[PDB]
Amino acid sequence: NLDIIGKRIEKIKQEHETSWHYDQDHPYKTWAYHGSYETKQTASSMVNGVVRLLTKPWDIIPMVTQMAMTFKEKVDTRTQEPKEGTKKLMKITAEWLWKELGKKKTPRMCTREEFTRKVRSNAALGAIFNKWKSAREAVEDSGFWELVDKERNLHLEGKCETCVYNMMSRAIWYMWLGARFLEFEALGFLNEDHWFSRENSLSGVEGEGLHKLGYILRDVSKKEGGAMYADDTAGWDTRITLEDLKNEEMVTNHMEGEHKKLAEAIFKLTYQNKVVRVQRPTTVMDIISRRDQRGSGQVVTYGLNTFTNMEAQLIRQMEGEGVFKSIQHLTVTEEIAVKNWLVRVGRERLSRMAISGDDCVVKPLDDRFASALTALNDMGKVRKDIQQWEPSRGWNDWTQVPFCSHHFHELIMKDGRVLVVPCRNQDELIGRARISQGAGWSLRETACLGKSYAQMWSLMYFHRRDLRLAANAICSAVPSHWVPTSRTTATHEWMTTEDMLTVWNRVWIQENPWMEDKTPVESWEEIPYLGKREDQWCGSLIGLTSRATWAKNIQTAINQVRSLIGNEEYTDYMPSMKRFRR
Ligand SMILES: CC1=NN(c2cccc(N)c2)C(=O)C1
Ligand SMILES: [Zn+2]
Ligand SMILES: [Zn+2]
Repeated sequence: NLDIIGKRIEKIKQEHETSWHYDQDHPYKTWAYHGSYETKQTASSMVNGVVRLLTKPWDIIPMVTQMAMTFKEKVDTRTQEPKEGTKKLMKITAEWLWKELGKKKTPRMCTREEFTRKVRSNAALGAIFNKWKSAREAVEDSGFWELVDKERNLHLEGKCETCVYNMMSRAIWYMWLGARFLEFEALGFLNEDHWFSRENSLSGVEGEGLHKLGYILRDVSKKEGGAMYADDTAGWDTRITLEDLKNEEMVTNHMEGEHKKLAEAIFKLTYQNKVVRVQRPTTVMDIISRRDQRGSGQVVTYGLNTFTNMEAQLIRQMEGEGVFKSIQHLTVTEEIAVKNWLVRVGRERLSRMAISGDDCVVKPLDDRFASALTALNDMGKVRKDIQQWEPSRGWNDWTQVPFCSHHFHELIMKDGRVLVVPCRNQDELIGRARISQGAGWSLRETACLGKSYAQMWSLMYFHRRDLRLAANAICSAVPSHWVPTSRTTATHEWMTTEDMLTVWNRVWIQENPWMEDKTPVESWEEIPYLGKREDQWCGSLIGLTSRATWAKNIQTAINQVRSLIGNEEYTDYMPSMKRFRR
C-alpha cells in the first residue's frame, strides 16, 4: 500500500496544493481513492473524404455510416482470489512456459537509441503532451533524459515518483514519455526480439501477418482432435489477477544485473501497484490506486496477455485430459503428473493453439475440453455471452472459426495453387477506411491515408469484388508517387510506393512457405475472387443497382477527386480489371 505509492501521491498533491480535497461523494468501491484537484478538458472520429467520395453506394448503408458517429462499470469490478489448486497449476505452468520461451532467446535491455528511432517513425507509444510539444521534441533534449535518469536511479533504489497512469470494452492508460521509456527499457525485448513469434512460442502469431493467420489455422485443423474452440473472455484486461501479475513477473528470473532490477521495479512499482488520474465531470482529477488488472503500454500488454492466455489455455487442456481432478487442492502426485504432462506433451499442446493477446483458437485432443470450465472460471477468465457452466460450442470447419476479427477462405487459383485469404464483413472494412483520427489533416495527408487503405485492400482483400474495384479507383484518384501514411501503424507490406502486383507476388508466392510452385503471377486477372454468392454472404453489394451505376461510372468519381486534389501526375489502374480492359 501507501509506502510504494505515497511518494507518487505526495508529489501530485504539492503541484495542486491550491485545489486538494478528500471528496466523500467519490464513485469508487474497488479503486482506492486518495483525493481530487481542479482541471477542464475533453478526440472524436473524422471522415476521410477521398475514401467516402469513392464509395458512394455505402453512403446509404447504416452499418457503414453509423461507424463514423459518436464499459467503465467494468473497470470498477473485483476478481476473487483463485483457490490453492488453481494458484499451484498457474505457478507451475508459468515457470515451465518462461523456460520454454527463454530456451532460444536472451532477455536484454532496450536502448535510448531504439526508443528514439521508434518516436521518429510514429508508433502509438501512448505518451502525453506539459513541458515539450510532441514526443519527437523531448527525445532530442538531454533535460528529459536527466528526468529519466532521476526516476531510473529511484527504481534501482526500489522507489517511484513520476510513473502515473492517465485513464481515458476499451480503456487506454497513457503515461508521460519518460515512464514509457523505462517500461520499454525493461520489457521491450518481449516484442522487439519476437518472444511470441510462432517459431519461438508455438501458440503465438506475433509478426505473422494477416496473410499467414489463415494458413496457421488450417495447419491447426490438420491435427487429430476435437472441434476448434474460440471462446472470447468478457473484459480480459479487468480479469487479470494479482496472481497473474506475479506469474508474469517470473520473466525477471531469466534476467541479470541492472536489467533484472529495472524489470523487477516496473513489475513491483507500476504493474502490481498502480497510481491513476481519472477525469470526473461532477471536472476534477481523481487520484486512485489498485494492485490488480492490466495497465501497461499497449505493446507490453499484448505480450503479457499472450503469455497468460497461453497459460490459461494449457491448464484448460490439462483439465479436459483429466491431468488433475480438483482446483480446490493439488495432491503431490497431481503436481508430478502436471510437470510430467508439460515435459512429455507441453510443446505439442502449444502447437494446437493460435493465440494473439486475449484472442485464442484451440484444437484440443477431444471435446472433453468443451465442459472443462472449473480452472478457467476460477482463474477469472469467464467466457463472454454464455452461462458460466454451459459447455463451449466448438467449430467443425476451420473456415468458420473467428480469429483477430477475421475468418479465412480457401481460394483455388485458375492454375490450381491454393490461397488461404483473410475476410470480414465488408461493411466493417469500408466503414473503418472512411474514418481518420486527429486534427489538422491536409488534403494531401487525407489522400495518402486513403491510399494506405486501398493498398491494404489490394494485398489482403483482393478476393472481394467491391474492394478490388474501390482500391483501384482510390489508387487512380491519388497522385501515383504520393507515399501512403498512417498515424498509428502484424506486418504492413502495403506501406510502400512499389507496384502492388510486385508486392502481391512477393507476399502470396515468393515468401509464402505454403506455396511450393513459385511461378510469378503476371497480371491481376490471374488472381481470383470469392464465388459471387460467398462475396454477397460476406457483405458485397454485387447485384444491386446502386453498385452497378458506381462501377460503370467509376471514371467520373475518380475525376471528381482528381479535380479536388488538382493538376498532379495520376495513373489509371482501372484497366488492371477485365471489365475496364476495354
Ligand atoms: C494491364 C494489362 N492487363 N493485360 C491483360 C491481362 C490478362 C489478359 C489479357 N488479355 C490482358 C495486359 O495485356 C495489360
Ligand atoms: Zn517510476
Ligand atoms: Zn468471408
